Amino acid sequence: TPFPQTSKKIGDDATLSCNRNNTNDYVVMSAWYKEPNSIILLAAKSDVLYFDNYTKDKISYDSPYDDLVTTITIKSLTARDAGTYVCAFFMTSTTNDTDKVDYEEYSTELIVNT
Amino acid sequence: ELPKRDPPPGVPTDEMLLNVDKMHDVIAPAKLLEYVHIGPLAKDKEDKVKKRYPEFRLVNTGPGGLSALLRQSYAGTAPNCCRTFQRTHYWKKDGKISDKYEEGAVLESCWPDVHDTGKCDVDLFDWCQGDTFDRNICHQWIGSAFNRADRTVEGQQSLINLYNKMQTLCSKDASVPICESFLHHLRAHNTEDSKEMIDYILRQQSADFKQKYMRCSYPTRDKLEESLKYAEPRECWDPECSNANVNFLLTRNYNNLGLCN
Amino acid sequence: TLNRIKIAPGIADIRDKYMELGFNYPEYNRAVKFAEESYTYYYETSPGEIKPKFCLIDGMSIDHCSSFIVPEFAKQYVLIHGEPCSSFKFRPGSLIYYQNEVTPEYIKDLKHATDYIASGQRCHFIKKDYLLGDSDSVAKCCSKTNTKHCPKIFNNNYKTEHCDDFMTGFCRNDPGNPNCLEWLRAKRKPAMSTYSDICSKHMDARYCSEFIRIIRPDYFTFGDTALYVFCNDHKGNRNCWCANYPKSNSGDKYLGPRVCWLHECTDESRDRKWLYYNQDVQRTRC
Amino acid sequence: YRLQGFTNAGIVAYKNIQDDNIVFSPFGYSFSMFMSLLPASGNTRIELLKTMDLRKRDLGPAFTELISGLAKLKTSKYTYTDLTYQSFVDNTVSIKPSYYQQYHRFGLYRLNFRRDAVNKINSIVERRSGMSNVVDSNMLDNNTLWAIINTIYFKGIWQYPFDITKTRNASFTNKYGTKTVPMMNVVTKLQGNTITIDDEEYDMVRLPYKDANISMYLAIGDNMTHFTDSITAAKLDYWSFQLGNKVYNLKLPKFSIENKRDIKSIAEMMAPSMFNPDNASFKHMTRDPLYIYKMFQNAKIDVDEQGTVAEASTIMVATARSSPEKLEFNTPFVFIIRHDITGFILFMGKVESP
Ligand SMILES: *[C@@H]1O[C@H](CO)[C@@H](O[C@@H]2O[C@H](CO)[C@@H](O[C@@H]3O[C@H](CO[C@H]4O[C@H](CO)[C@@H](O)[C@H](O)[C@@H]4O)[C@@H](O)[C@H](O)[C@@H]3O)[C@H](O)[C@H]2NC(C)=O)[C@H](O)[C@H]1NC(C)=O
Ligand SMILES: *[C@@H]1O[C@H](CO[C@@H]2O[C@@H](C)[C@@H](O)[C@@H](O)[C@@H]2O)[C@@H](O[C@@H]2O[C@H](CO)[C@@H](O[C@@H]3O[C@H](CO)[C@@H](O)[C@H](O)[C@@H]3O)[C@H](O)[C@H]2NC(C)=O)[C@H](O)[C@H]1NC(C)=O
Ligand SMILES: *[C@@H]1O[C@H](CO)[C@@H](O[C@@H]2O[C@H](CO)[C@@H](O)[C@H](O)[C@H]2NC(C)=O)[C@H](O)[C@H]1NC(C)=O
Ligand SMILES: *[C@@H]1O[C@H](CO)[C@@H](O)[C@H](O)[C@H]1NC(C)=O
Repeated sequence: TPFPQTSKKIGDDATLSCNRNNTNDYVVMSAWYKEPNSIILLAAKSDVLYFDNYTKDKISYDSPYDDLVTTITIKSLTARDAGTYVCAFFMTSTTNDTDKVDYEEYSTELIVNT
Repeated sequence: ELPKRDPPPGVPTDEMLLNVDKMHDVIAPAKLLEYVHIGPLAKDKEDKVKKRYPEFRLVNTGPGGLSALLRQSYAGTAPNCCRTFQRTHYWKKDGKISDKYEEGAVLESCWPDVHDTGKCDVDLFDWCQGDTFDRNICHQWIGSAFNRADRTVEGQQSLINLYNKMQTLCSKDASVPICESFLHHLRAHNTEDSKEMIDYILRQQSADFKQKYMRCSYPTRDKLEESLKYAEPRECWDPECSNANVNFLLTRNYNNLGLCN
Repeated sequence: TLNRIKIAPGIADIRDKYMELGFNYPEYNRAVKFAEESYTYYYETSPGEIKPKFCLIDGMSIDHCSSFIVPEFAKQYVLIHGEPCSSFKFRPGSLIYYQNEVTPEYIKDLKHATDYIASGQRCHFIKKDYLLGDSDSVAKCCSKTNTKHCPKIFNNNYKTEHCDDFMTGFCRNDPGNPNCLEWLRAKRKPAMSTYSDICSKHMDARYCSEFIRIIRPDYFTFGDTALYVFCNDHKGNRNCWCANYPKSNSGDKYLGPRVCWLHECTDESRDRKWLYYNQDVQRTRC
Repeated sequence: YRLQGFTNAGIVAYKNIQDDNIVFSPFGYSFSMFMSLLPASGNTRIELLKTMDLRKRDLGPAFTELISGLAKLKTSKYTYTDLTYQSFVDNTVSIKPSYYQQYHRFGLYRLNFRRDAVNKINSIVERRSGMSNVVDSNMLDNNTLWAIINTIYFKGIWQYPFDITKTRNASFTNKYGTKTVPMMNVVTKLQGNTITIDDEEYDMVRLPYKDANISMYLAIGDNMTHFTDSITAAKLDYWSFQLGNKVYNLKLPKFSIENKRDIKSIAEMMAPSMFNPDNASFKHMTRDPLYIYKMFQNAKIDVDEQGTVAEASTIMVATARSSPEKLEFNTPFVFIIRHDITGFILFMGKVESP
């Protein structure tokens, strides 16, 4: 498991970030899910869409200007909030006109305990 | 043939009336992956801003050169950072470190509570082993013995490795001052029953330690019989061991021998 | 080229306007929907964002669209890249909405033909916290002299590490500030060391009593080091001589259970700041 | 990076509806057509890229525009629009590993259509949204191996509340003996004018929603099949531009309409290969030849004295039931629900009361 395993305490704003390997291709989609299926939030440039039961009050999006890094900060951490977070990059190539997309998924273990 | 309209005059806010120069008490204290904001920067000065801040990377926040500095590293060297608890950050200049900003000095910050994450247990162990031990720092360095709340795979491994590595030295010869601070902290630092150095090497020590570092606690056979005689005249440190400070007392011998009210 | 430069004001909003731009050819005649700005934005266009209908032409100062926000309200909004804007050079600040027959392809064709259209990007302001960019102000509002116009990262009752370095020296200058004690309550190593040094130099003040009260259950080492250093310089002190470096006999004895039977001092503890951990916690059960 | 053709596709789909009691959601139809591009490939991909004016390079920035528009639509608590999407693929279908690694969290679900093919789909849709009885037992068969569902919910509290007072109206034109519909009257300042589409007068007024950049545009005139045929995004923008503020004494009915519509033809002319089993090249999803049989739209709209509640469901299934096609009514008015910033059109149709 080369992915980092970050640990924090309850109430501390945990910051989880990803850097896309392919910086040349236009970023169409940033995504943050919790395994196995639930989707936490969706990001397109500066705009953010919330799925399931999630709002800006609970989990924020403090990377609106930077595209090379996607970052989520979770405030008021809870043992329920502790889990494995999947962070997804969807690029398309704007150089030519093709149908192939680029997908980059990175996992990160967020462990919260007293 | 053209309806012209001059744009309204621009009122500049605080978000644009800045320069990274003369902003150093805001850039230096920061955390990882946080966008602390500096004013617009020209393309020529950016390199300088990059050189002064190696842990920071310039990110093009907005138009007109509006950029922020994102911290992705903590380049804190052990012989400078953990040697002094005061230094949250230091500055290099002409090959010398300092605690005050200067023109051209390169910033180097430190991990938060770096002694709580165990980055320095390797270097601090080999620095103040003797002849340079500081009663301030290397005594507070053992505050982590019960304050390590890292709860991380690397951190716990570092803590256990440090425990064993220093237990080797405290087994060879207790007279090391760092080991003295260790047995000072060992009263309740790790739960209440995690101390057994009594029977490993401290069970059989040199005869000089009988007369120099454990006087009435580790006695000879005749003194062993005399110690328990009467009603605790040699139990705890009444007779002559009271003059000797309570530095190296066996933990089992501590509660047992030293319990005089 | 352009023959019909007709304008059409918006009955719904004076800002939104139309241009019935007719040209030399019947192919090039367009009802371009362009909207200027005359409002002053004391509110939010979208939650957390302000998007004035002004959009800077490439090669213009960022100040022009910072005016449309009241200076009091614009103390928190940072300008970033927005969606690309097409404008009218003759009337700068124009925002050409793409609709119906007019398209960015046609916009690019018109730009190539003549200089009536200028590129740029929409002014996108996002609300972050206040911005602290002057060395005096970071020293000011972390010390709580002016609890205004600075980010909560420096104004969270010292819940973070963003103003520990300066206030180490600030508290070295004067430990009497209650905000200094509030910062010390944050339980941070720089505060630990600076207060240990201050107490070692000056334990006589009451600033050390609350410090040792705060730190003792968690960290022993800083308090013990300060107590050891302070007594060395002032050995004959009327209160230091209990259970410390200057006892009656040679060396420094009575460090541990020997303090349990002590009655002349360390019974009605006037100030537990003169004693280490062993001299108090074990003392209570003795 | 535009969605003008995206909305124009739904507008065209609404135009071809030949009915008098119409309640249609262009946004749902456009969403289905636009987001069926992910499993599309080859001929069907170019057909779906031609129906909405989106070149191959512009694919992906258009998705940023769509998601940003969805976020902007969900920016308030008094009014909000929810958009949900689900897909169901037969277990005998072996979807591509890359497609599953990419879009399996965006509503993909696996089940065989031979056993209990409807109740599970209904439960899933009711879990992920607020629509129930969306799928009936006659809508899926053993042949079917693929199902698609899209759902739109709009709730908007009026910016200017409609005072509740006793008023009713009656109609006597035809098709009914006597029918009474509740009415109300409010005096308030609103933006409404008298514009001509093509030498035809029309009174059009905009009703806003509280804490929302959404509006409901009402047009009243004599021959409004002409008005329906003359609907574009540009025309609606022009009408909003021209309609200006004045004091109005507006009388409106508290109408509630339900609609079910077959979209097969009107979603079929521009995408012939999406329904033909011999040309449906959906290779980004699976290698096997999978095609789409039929599609159906269910719409509900309620206009009250406090706000509007609208629901829509677009379904891609095998077959379904039919709906009446001849419900004639006189003196109606056209309503259009439009977000001013994004330019999306969510619901439009006609009424029967006035
Ligand atoms: C989308 O529509 C939304 C409709 O609510 C807009 O968001 C809201 O917009 C208002 C202003 O239109 C924001 O500002 C508040 O508005 C009033 C100010 O009006 C009062 O004072 C003026 C005189 O100054 C007077 O004429 C009025 O009658 C009122 O007495 C006050 O409530 C507040 O002080 C505040 O300024 C709202 O904050 C805002 N709501 C939010 C953000 O939730 C939004 O602008 C529209 N988007 C557009 C047009 O792009
Ligand atoms: C409401 O208005 C529509 C459309 O408006 C009509 O068409 C314009 C181009 C002008 O001619 C307007 O004056 C006119 O109102 C009416 O539908 C249209 O009706 C006309 C007249 O019957 C139809 O024209 C016929 O069409 C075919 C050939 O295309 C032949 O039968 C005839 O030669 C004749 O040209 C026209 O097709 C039709 N358009 C449709 C159905 O989309 C509509 O009747 C009117 N309603 C009422 C109640 O008057
Ligand atoms: C991440 O990107 C790097 C940099 O492009 C990739 O490393 C190169 O990948 C190419 C792929 O054609 C290889 O030809 C090179 O030999 C690679 N170089 C090195 C130094 O490894 C890398 O493969 C990408 N992916 C990952 C998972 O790291
Ligand atoms: C994309 O198209 C460009 C056109 O210049 C071409 O140079 C490049 O090789 C293409 N890339 C791929 C992966 O086909």
